[PDB]
Amino acid sequence: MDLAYVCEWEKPSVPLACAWSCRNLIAFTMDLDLTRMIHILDTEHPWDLHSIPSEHHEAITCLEWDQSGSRLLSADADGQIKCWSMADHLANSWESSVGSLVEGDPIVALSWLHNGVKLALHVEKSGASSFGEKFSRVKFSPSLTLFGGKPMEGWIAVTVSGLVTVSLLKPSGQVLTSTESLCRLRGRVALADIAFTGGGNIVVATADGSSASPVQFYKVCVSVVSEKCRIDTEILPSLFMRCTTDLNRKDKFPAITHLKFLARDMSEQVLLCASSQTSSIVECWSLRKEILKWRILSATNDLDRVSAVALPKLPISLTNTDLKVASDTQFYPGLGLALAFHDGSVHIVHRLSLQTMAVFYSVHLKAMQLSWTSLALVGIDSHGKLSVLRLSPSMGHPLEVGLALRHLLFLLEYCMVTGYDWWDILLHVQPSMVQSLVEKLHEEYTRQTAALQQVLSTRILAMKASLCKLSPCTVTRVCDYHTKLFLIAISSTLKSLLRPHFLNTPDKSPGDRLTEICTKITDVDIDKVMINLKTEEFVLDMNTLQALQQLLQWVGDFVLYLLASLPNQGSLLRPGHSFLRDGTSLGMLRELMVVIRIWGLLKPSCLPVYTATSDTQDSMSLLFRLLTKLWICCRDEGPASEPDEALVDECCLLPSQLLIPSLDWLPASDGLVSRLQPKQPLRLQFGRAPTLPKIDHLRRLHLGACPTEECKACTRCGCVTMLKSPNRTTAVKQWEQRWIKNCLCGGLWWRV
Amino acid sequence: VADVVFVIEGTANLGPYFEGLRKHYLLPAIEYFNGGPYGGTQYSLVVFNTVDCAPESYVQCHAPTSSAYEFVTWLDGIKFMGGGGESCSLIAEGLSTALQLFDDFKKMREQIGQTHRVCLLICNSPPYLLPAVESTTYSGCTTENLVQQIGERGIHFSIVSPRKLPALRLLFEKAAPVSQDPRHMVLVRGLVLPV
Amino acid sequence: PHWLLGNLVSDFVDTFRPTARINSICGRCSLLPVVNNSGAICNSWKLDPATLRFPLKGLLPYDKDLFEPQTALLRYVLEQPYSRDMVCNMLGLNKQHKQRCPVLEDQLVDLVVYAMERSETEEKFDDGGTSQLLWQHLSSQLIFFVLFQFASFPHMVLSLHQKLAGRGLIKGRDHLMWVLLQFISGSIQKNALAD
Amino acid sequence: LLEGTMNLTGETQSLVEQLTMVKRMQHIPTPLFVLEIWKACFVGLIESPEGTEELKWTAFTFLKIPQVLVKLKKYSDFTEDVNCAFEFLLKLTPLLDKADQRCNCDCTNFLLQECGKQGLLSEASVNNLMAKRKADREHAPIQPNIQLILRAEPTVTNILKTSPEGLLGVLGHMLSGKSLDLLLAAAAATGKLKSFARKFINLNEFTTYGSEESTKPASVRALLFDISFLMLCHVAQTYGSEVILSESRTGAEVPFFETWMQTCMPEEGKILNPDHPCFRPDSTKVESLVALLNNSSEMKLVQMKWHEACLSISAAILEILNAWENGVLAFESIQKITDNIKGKVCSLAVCAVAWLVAHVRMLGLDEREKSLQMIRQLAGPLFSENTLQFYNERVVIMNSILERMCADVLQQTATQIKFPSTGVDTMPYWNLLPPKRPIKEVLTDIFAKVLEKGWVDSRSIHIFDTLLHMGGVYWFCNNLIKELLKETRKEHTLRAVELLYSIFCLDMQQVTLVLLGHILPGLLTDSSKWHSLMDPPGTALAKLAVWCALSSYSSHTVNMRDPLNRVLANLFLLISSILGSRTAGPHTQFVQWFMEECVDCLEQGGRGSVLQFMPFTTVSELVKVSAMSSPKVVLAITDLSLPLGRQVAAKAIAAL
Repeated sequence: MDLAYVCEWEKPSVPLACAWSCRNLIAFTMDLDLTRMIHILDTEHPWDLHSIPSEHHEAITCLEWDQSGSRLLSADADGQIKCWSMADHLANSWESSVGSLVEGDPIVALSWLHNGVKLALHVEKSGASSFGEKFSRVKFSPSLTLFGGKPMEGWIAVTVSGLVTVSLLKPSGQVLTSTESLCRLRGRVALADIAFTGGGNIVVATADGSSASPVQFYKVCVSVVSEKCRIDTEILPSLFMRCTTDLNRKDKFPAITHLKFLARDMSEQVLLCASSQTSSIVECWSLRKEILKWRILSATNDLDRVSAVALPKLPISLTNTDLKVASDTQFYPGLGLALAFHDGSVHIVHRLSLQTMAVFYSVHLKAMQLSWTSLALVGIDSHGKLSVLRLSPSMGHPLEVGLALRHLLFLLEYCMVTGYDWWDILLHVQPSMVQSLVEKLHEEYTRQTAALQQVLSTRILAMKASLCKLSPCTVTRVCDYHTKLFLIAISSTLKSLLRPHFLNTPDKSPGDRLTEICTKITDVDIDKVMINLKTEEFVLDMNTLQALQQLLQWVGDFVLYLLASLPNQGSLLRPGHSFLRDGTSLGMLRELMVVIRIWGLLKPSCLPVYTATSDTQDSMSLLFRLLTKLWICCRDEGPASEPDEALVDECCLLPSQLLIPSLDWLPASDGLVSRLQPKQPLRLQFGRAPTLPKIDHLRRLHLGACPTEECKACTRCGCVTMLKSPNRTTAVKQWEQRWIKNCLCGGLWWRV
Repeated sequence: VADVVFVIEGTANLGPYFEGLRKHYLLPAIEYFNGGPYGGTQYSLVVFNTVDCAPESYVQCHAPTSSAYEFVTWLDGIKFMGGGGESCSLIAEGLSTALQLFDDFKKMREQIGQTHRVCLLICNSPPYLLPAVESTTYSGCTTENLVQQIGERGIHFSIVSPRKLPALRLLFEKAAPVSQDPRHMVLVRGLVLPV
Repeated sequence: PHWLLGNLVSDFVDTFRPTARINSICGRCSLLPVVNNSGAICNSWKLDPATLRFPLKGLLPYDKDLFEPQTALLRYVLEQPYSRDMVCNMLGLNKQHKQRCPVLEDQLVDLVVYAMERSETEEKFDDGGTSQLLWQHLSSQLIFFVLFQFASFPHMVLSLHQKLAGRGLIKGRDHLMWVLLQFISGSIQKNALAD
Repeated sequence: LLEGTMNLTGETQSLVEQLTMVKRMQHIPTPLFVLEIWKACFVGLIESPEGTEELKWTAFTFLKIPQVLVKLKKYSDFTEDVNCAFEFLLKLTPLLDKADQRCNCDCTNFLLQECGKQGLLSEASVNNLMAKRKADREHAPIQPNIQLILRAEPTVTNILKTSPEGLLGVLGHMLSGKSLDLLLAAAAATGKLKSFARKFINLNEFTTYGSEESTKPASVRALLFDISFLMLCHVAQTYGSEVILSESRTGAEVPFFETWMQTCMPEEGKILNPDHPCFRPDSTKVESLVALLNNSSEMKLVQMKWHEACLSISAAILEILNAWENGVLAFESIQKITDNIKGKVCSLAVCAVAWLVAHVRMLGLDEREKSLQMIRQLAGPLFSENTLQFYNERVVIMNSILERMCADVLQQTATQIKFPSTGVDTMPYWNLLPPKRPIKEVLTDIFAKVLEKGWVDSRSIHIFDTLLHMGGVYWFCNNLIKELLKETRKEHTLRAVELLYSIFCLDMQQVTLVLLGHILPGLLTDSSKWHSLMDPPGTALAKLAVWCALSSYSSHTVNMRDPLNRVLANLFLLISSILGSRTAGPHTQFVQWFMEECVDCLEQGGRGSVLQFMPFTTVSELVKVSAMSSPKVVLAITDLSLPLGRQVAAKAIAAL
């Protein structure tokens, strides 16, 4: 794997920590007092890293990320398991809140309690047909499961001296903390890990000493009973014998440098990396019913000592039939175990044989965490660097391009269903097959069910755009998709404000009535006849109308622009394409034009103010005439004769009758991807943008030359919007509260 | 003497109107169950977001609280976060969790009182058309079937909505054993509110 | 001291300790009285009304123990019957005004917590078992202190809650509520309702 | 007190080295030195457990400290000095009278005569001091353990300096009761437990003979083997392992008991995987299997090897327990088998329950009833005839060993199997950490108690040890220096560091590494931890750091591969950067204080300000420009006896 990109800073050592989110946010401790600071990274925007003070007191030893993103847990070696949430929703402005404390050091992984949804990826046995059978739901249970059947949030944390801390998080917002000893014989737990056993979440807390002591697994249930947390422990089959203390090579591997359950939520498989000074040996173990007892599932030849172990995070079915077709189709991602060595190398492991799948002979990596699709790494280098290495779906094997297509399509569809993120998949998409991926996405979106297509009718556009940012043959299409997303948004927030009084007789919503009349019945070339054949009882209180002007002026300026671009003046494919030529977006715009006419007949203020050349021309009527002509030409399928000479004749006059405005376009930037290289790395700096490759896009409020007000910015969209909702107390709250979390693409906000 | 459960939308366009809809209807609801804000009335609350969430816990169930003031504290600070650019919030999974609550309340009661269960669906959006894929007790059960099973169990439910939406009238009529602002659609079952 | 000063000031304060020894009653912390109110008050057993520390003469560096709140002496004098006069002359309070002396509040709450703790330990299960003496006294003690306005029942119950919250348990809850009922019946006729 | 509690058998030379160092560093007048040594010995004796730790303190106090003081006399008017010390000591009637009470005899008459017997305390002084002690005795109104130890040392050493059943008579009179711990104590205190253990190990190696027919000599050899195995397994637990260990690695014999010591012998810090390649030889288990099973009567023992019998029992009990689990082997039958295996030499019971401890350690809670019900049986008494020549005492020593071994496992699930229960507490200083409570609370409570009273404790040293192992050296040093840095009064901070130096002597080397490297730079490079380094607590920490640095180096170009050397180099580099920096504050004062103390207690060991690196001596100029300190301390700093040293020291002193 090549470096995606690697960025250092400008410039004793303590253990580091990193945690890659469900979305793409990395949180690494980065011990350079800025030794105790948590760094947050956007991973599609390095060079802007937020340094949370973290207010801890000893080394931040365990970091961990909520299964939903949106929450970060950091425990020190003093005991403050502190929960970091997202201050008014913004990915670069974290805030400290409810946590807990026990003065011993939380040395074992802080775990985040398991919601019921586990996952399943039937990998290539069914990487052909549909979405339900590709990505299935396994029946794992929650921890405490609820009062009423939906999991309770919380965090287990085991400390040296073998305490446990459950600390449930009540929906009320206050913690219910508890503490109880693992085993009555208190003992040293130096390296330890937590994972969750499917049956009712009887979560198992493995805990070893340092050397030649058993690894001593345990069992801890959670027991909300009596309005106070309760935890009950029972020992489990202990496992001595890392299998290196019996080969009569006695002390060649004293210490245990790592023990990590092969996957959280996948207990009954543990990885044990013994080591020494310049030596290491890793072994997996499996708890088989024989009485339960552990026995080696795989062991590795002597190795240079391991510095960091990173586990796969993508759910993959280990069934024999599935691994068979994975070996055939070479869909390697899930079957990976990233071991990082002191010499400088990085090896991937088979996860069931612990052979070597790939190497990166290339200062070692002291903290390493895989991505959520097994396509990226994050190596906090010892000197202070940070690399994002690409792990190819097939470990460098050049197998045919259709197969790479099927691999990446399967992963992207997984990311569509789970909604996690797809920046990693974007790291690998070559510029050659972006068009083909988009075509296969079109297919696999049409084919599915006509029910799930609603779930994905907003993520499909985002993935289409993020793909089309590659492949310089199709950069023209990203602007139009991010405009179609905005058009859909406006249509769904203006067809939802109607609120009539009448419901005349039948089931016909005012938006449904809008659409049915506009499309089916009155394809009249002239407005004020569409206004006639409609109920004029769309009355919003005259305050929200006035607040709606900054948006309706968009739909106005966009109709004007789209109709202006018909003569195709530009030599290249312009930035209004594909909205011409057979779009239903023409129908949507016509609906919005009719409703704007009806609105403005009530309050003239909330109309699109066009700067006209002729004084009394009724500009809206002319634009509606042009739209109707274009939509009549583009409704029925087949005719490339839409630009009938009359229509282009009318359109080429439009600069003479109005002033073609200048719009933002909302890719608003070209992200780090589509810039990296095929192979070459990209040296970066923290706080200094790569030197070379003001519109408030969600309120359409012009910030001046300089902004003078703070503003967030979508990480993937490029959008920029004002942070404090600068409109008056009277402001449409169907918009500012729609984007207050994730923006229309679906990406987090970041402060400027 | 009964236990209620309210299924408010989490994030949809209800957020604006909810501040007024809470008084004129939701305050008389708590009143008809107490005079003027472990045994007896177990209030419950359930919020459900839209599909626009990279998994963020589709439904935030609260708890049963017997204190009418604890319920008004829940009902306040139901932060109406970002609903997507799409209509059609998922009342399906909300109704699924609601029935689970009722069921548990039933297995909790188990005693002499078989009290009338009231569940109110405050949503400005239409149904989502996709089955309850989040719940572990009820999966694949599309909202329609959920409404049938919530009607047969003998619990009467009232959909208040700040906007007159037909996709919800067909919902409410489809199960069976006054508006301060004329735009609202406020149709109640078993609860008496001042006309 | 300040970092520019240093061994000067610390070592000059350390040189007067051979004098603070000649002015400290050896074993002062552990010496306990015999509570007979006929010897109205001895200035030997007095305490600072606000910090519960033995009122020491001058400013010398004394032994570390003489700077710690004498909760032990106060608990002993508070336990014994007929001891309210020695307490009122000890903490220096005088029946002339409202006090809400917070230190007496805290120490009384601690006494009730200690009683709740002693309520366990096999308790002579179906009896008080010489632990009923503690509550028999605590009734009159709390009555005298709060009813004479030197204490505030609301804050006392509030702090008592936090003290027993996260503490072990019941097995002593009936006597506690019995103590409370005394003042309840005493002032639920005159004092305010929310108290 | 620490050298008495934790490490009794340690060589005299080590304690003499440690004690000279402290005297030098803190400039202890030689009269007060011996006063404190003798006071500590008595205090440890008085505050001691009842039965088998009391002999340890008395052996220590009466035999070993005298040889330490002899070696100290060698390493310096020392007679006049110990006389002054004893004059101080006699003028403490409370401590001496409590000693007289507990030891049951005049604890200072004896100590005086014993100190006089060596090269200490000339005879006239002895007579005078004994008269004075009797005079003190007069006013305040079954041989003791003191004289038993003072007689056990010479007699047992000289006669046991070097094969019929008469040897069995000797060993049986040795086991007669409270004579097994006397001999062991007297030997261990005098640096002789090695030779004793080796003598008995060679007796064990011989007695695995198995080349005789008749029953009378066979039984003799048999119970000789049993008693040898029990004696060695007792020396193994109580006086620590690794004293019986094979010193010379010849590589050929490695006698039996050494093998079995490493193979199972569960001792603190060893858990011993069962199913190890060594527990199950699988050569011939059927032999011991039929030997136990078929014969309802007592075993043949006519030619029993015992070389592989105690080894084969580990597999025998395994197979028997598996079969009993399955349901094939008839609970009454296994009752019979356990009766059989206890009925003769109890060494087999020890080895068997050793394997059973190893097994039950590695098993789940639900699957433990059978494995523990086997042990609860093997712990019981025979209650039968046809037993060897000494059964009662053999049973009591076996029960002690078994209790120590199984003490760990039967604490999870709590499995309370009781025991004969003589010698009121056989496990003193056992589980000592209040469960469900964190380690930091217990550490701060123990340390606050240790400040309320100068001397540490006997129990508190064990709590401190269990908290140093459980945890880390870093956690320990951090959460003790954090306590030192909160004390505001000078006397208390000085007492605190004086005590921390001894609480730290547990693993002094690693404590030095971690303290210096990770804690002092952390304090000196935070800009917010700087306020803690103020003057009353800061001078104390500086003294402690200098004492730690000197003690870690003085114990056992310069090899920069040694970690201590690297961390010292880093420490002095940071000293340099702080001295010559733009900002000055409490950090500069602390570094100057560290330098001043390193000059004060500078001795011949740390020649060059110990390990001032070669690019150093460049900040001697800075400790001159910021002198606050007399001249001529800077050549003490300076790397004297060096070519470049000449110039650097000269240019330096030219200024001050």
